[PDB]
Amino acid sequence: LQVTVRDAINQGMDEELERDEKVFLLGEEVAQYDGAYKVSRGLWKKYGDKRIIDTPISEMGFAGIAVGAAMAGLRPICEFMTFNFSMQAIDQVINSAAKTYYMSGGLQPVPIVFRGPNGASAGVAAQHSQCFAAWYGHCPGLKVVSPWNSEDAKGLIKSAIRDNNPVVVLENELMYGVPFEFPPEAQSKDFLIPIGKAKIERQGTHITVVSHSRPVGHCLEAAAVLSKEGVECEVINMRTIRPMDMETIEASVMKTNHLVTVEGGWPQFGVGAEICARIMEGPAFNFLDAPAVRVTGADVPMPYAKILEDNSIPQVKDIIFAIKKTLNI
Amino acid sequence: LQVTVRDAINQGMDEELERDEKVFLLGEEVAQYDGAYKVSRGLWKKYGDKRIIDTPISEMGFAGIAVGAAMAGLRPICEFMTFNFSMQAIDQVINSAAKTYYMSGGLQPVPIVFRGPNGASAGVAAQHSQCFAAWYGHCPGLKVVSPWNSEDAKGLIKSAIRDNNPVVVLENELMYGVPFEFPPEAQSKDFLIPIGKAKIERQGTHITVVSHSRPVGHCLEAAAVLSKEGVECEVINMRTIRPMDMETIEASVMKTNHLVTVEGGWPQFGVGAEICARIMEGPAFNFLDAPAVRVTGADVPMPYAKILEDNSIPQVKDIIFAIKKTLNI
Amino acid sequence: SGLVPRGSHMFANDATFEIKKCDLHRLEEGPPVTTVLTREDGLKYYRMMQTVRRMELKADQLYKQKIIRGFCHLCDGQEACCVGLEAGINPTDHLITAFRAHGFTFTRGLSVREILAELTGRKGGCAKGKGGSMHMYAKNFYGGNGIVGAQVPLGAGIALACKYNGKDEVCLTLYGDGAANQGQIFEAYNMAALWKLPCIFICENNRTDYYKRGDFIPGLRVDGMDILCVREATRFAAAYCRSGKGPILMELQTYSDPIMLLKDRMVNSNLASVEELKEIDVEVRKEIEDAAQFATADPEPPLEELGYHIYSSDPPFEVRGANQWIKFKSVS
Amino acid sequence: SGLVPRGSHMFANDATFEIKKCDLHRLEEGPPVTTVLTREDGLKYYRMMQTVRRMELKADQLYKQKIIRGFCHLCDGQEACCVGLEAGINPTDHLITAFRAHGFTFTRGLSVREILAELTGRKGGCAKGKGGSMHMYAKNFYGGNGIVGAQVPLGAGIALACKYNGKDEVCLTLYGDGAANQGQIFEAYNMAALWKLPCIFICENNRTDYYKRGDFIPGLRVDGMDILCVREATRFAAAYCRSGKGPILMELQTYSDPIMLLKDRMVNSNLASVEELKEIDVEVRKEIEDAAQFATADPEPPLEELGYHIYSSDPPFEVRGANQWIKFKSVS
Ligand SMILES: [Cl-]
Ligand SMILES: [Cl-]
Ligand SMILES: [K+]
Ligand SMILES: [K+]
Ligand SMILES: [K+]
Ligand SMILES: [K+]
Repeated sequence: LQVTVRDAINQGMDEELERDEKVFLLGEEVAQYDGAYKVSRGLWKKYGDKRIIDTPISEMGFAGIAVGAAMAGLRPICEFMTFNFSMQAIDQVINSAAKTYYMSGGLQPVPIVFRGPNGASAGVAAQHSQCFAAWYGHCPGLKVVSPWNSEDAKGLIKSAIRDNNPVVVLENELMYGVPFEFPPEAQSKDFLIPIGKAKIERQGTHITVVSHSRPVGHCLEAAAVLSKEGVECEVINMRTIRPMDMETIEASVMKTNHLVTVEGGWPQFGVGAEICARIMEGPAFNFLDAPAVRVTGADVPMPYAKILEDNSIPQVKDIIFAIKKTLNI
Repeated sequence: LQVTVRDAINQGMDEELERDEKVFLLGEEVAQYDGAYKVSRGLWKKYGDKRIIDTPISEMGFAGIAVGAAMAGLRPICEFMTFNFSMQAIDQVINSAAKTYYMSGGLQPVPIVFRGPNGASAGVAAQHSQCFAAWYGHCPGLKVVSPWNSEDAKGLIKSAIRDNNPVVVLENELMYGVPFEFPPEAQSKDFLIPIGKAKIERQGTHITVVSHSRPVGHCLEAAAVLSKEGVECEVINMRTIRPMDMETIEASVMKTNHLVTVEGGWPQFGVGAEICARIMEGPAFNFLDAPAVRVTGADVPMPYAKILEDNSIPQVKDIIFAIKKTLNI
Repeated sequence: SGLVPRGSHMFANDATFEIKKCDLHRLEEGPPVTTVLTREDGLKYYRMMQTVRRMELKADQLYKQKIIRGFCHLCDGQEACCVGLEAGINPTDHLITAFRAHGFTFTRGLSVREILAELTGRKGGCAKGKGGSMHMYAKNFYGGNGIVGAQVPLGAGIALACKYNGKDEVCLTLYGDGAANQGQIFEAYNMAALWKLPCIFICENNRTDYYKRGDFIPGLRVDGMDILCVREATRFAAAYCRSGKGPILMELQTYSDPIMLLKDRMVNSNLASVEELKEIDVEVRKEIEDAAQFATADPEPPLEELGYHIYSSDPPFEVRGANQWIKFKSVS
Repeated sequence: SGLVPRGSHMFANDATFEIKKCDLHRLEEGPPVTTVLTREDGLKYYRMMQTVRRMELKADQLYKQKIIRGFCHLCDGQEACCVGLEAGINPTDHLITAFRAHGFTFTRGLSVREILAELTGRKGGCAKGKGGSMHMYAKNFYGGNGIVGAQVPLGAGIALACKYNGKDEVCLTLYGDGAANQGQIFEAYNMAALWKLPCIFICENNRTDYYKRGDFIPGLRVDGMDILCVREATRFAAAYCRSGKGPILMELQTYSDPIMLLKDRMVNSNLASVEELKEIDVEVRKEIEDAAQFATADPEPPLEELGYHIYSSDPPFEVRGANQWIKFKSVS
């Protein structure tokens, strides 16, 4: 049966709430039928004011509140309406949540989930389109995941709620209404995706292509165009930004001898910069028949005009182009 | 004659204030004789309340104030006491300052300088030791500089004040009291370092070593140890994190065939990850006789205990080790 | 014959009106409870509000047509504010607000054409389509800011420049009741008070004692449905800041129509006729149609200017696109 | 012989004292202006304050010796606060403050040894030397937070857990007058009030109407130099939150010595003798010397535990050091 990414996250939170009374959800409009991007729809009706909690527009404050409640032993899901807005609360995420178990010598855990859409949307311009994967992924003490499809999002949100540390879940607003066929094993309330493990979405022999979030589907579309020419791409869905699954990536490159990384966020000091650096530092460097290359968003604040916006995010054609450049074809 | 890094920055601000009435300085304790890290000492006495302005402990607020004053045509130097504290104000830096000239279609420039110490200090623990070079460097619309010595700091602070866009100047608290011999050309009120250009601090033939801020001196000390064994390091002082001077780096690697990057900040998605990625993407990749490697801080929140702290930042020995590993010696 | 001015007309030249008294916070004496309207000003305010009203209805049409994308915040119903406010200040004064800015872009001097064309994302928009609904700038108008609350410290910093520059200009810093709990707003109140900044902090309250939230800063609560009430409160507030007394809060209450209120006032006191006002309506409609036609016919900006205007006053340089082979020229 | 209790003594068992009346904000009736002190409690408070006092003087000695590095914020002179506060609450209640936390770590139950040894950065510190002066945790004590103002929303969130958990516990959330302008503090006031959180917001005012800054939240201003005054205000405030009335602000004024005030009270009312109190002093000094000796003799933590405790409840893993060849084991 088909389930939208939005509905998968909602299943995951519903189940995690039902399963543990210490789990609660808080953020702007989470209790309202419409309702941010409608991801929490129905939850308030089922769980009430105690557990589904609308906040004022006070990001630093309600994120700090969420962190203290986790310190006190509760298990908050803190929704940022978009991650752009997390910047107002970022010291709470980094200095109060991430660093605390370490600084306390293992005494004070912080079982908090920060979630909400990250990166590009459609026509919302420069202040509402920023990708925070590299920023968060840089930080010791955080875990950072970036689901692409319905399975990714249900299983990572469930793992995130069960983790006993600060997990940043970077969702995607364009992905919410996208339907995917949902296997019985994903339907189960038992379904978890381990944090720190990539998924090979498509097996291949000629090139390793690694992505996260929505560009993953663009990577799969590029692959289908490419096989018609006898080029087999191995497509890897990172899932986790920190700790990323580099061994899965290296194994693949040792088989295919080529690598393109694909991301939506800005290129410099971005996710592909790390993957590239690790490839060059580890065992897979000697298996490269060509340098690795990066597909990214354009290195601009996001423009509004549609044509400009379309050309500020990686397209299937940009991926194919990069891949042919690397295979020299 | 010898001048401390602290005194060089202070010369630069003094001169830029004298030279333009629209320049002013604001932040916590900037008008007090002692006085953050004493970098602004004497300025208030010379320029008064109008131009040297103490703020309450209100980072988001006084950084927003500084940005609006720049929008209105003034030229603020906004001091963060440390960059750790810039996290409270980071939306002002990114969404109000960086992105504005672009979003406005070239109508609204933002001549603001954010400055203050960044990265590791001595014994101030995890909340007070964070390096923000990769974070800021990631952002379109910002310029980001990271001086090492007295010359770097005077000339970049003067260029920063003269730029008509948001410039983040990431200083170093351990470097403030370090004296360097100050050439007559640096003594001059005319002295500028162009933003976007690296400096070769030491010429060499066997290995390219690239760093920024204080580890640069560690890179120069490693080099001196190394030449006694017939290994000549070319040491490159980045100076600018964004837009970094990659052509200077590539030219060097095409000559030496080897590269180590050295930084204080966390390794993942850090400064060396970008340099590595660019090397692999550009013309210098084919000139590599060995993969490039990264020296960084340890991938932890900064611990307090001295032994732990010492082993959480790159040491001269860690640099030498990395270099020998790359040259296979 | 020349013995009477060609512009001589049939109407009263001015009339005196009663305006609602403002609730006061920490002020002994508020704005007056009567004001004089001139025929000329009334016709001006009436045309301006009516233009904002038709512009915003038009924007909504285009938005429903999917020609405008992303956000499209409208100020219809609130025209007494942007027009009232404009009427109490000088062109050399300064104004910033959040994203509900189409009206202020107009009252601060951008044409309906530039405003709609930015909304539809075309090269003739006031930012060549780079910014869209939320980010429009104009002369001494500083947006058009999409992060709620962020504009208030910006406003206070523009006011610090006013004080710094010595030309007796003031800054009007607007925020909505939705943002009134932003902590950076209280940071700005405190610094504004401490430095005596000429900052009029304005809460646009759409429909909770907001004018008192500055605590030590004095406040007034104003009828934001009455252009004359808004005009006098503004004059009072601006004159307050100009005297060196520091900041002040104004809460504008909105929810009866502000255009109709002015219309009835003008007709009943014979400042203007029903027919004059209908002819203004007719002309306003033409202005909005020409603007909407242009906004929809105008082409998108060209792809080759994608990377333009990252930095001011710099040599040209290249920015990277979605791969390293895509390079965009950036020119200041 | 057994006919009289072995613990029978010569003194009064209790005495009634006058304590300064609190200024009130939005409260009809404040804490009482008299209180009863028992001999047993007085001796307890006296020993506790005296221990904090000697611990902080000792820390300062070690700091001047460069044995403590980085920050070393002291609360000497403020012992009526941490002890007074401890005295008005239960061990199952919760407390958070900023970095001036050595006293609260003690009153919340950590030994002088663990406290000094963390300061000197040794394996016997309460965080094995990972945190130093600013980051110490204890039972229902949440630091020990180095970013000014950041602890106040943390505190409000601990209070939300109190309310959520249903066990009638309250949270005391302390901040210094230096932080009283942090915007996230006003965000927390507003959410605390809206949700009726059992949060006692406490401003430690060292030497500006802070207890009124919660506006809608009621306040009291208290003499923070008088342990009895602090104790009663706290009891009143805690009972206020426990009744479900929501948050409250307490401003503790500090600057006459709080130990001397208690001492004089105890001697003049014959709750204790000069000699008993001197013997406590003697014992306190021994406790502080043993602790200082241990703190300075104790070794640094071992390098191989550098990467321990990044994540809770995880399998072990490896963290990278200054190069890729340096690998640290991380164990929860
Ligand atoms: Cl029309
Ligand atoms: Cl002692
Ligand atoms: K969790
Ligand atoms: K959607
Ligand atoms: K500048
Ligand atoms: K120093």
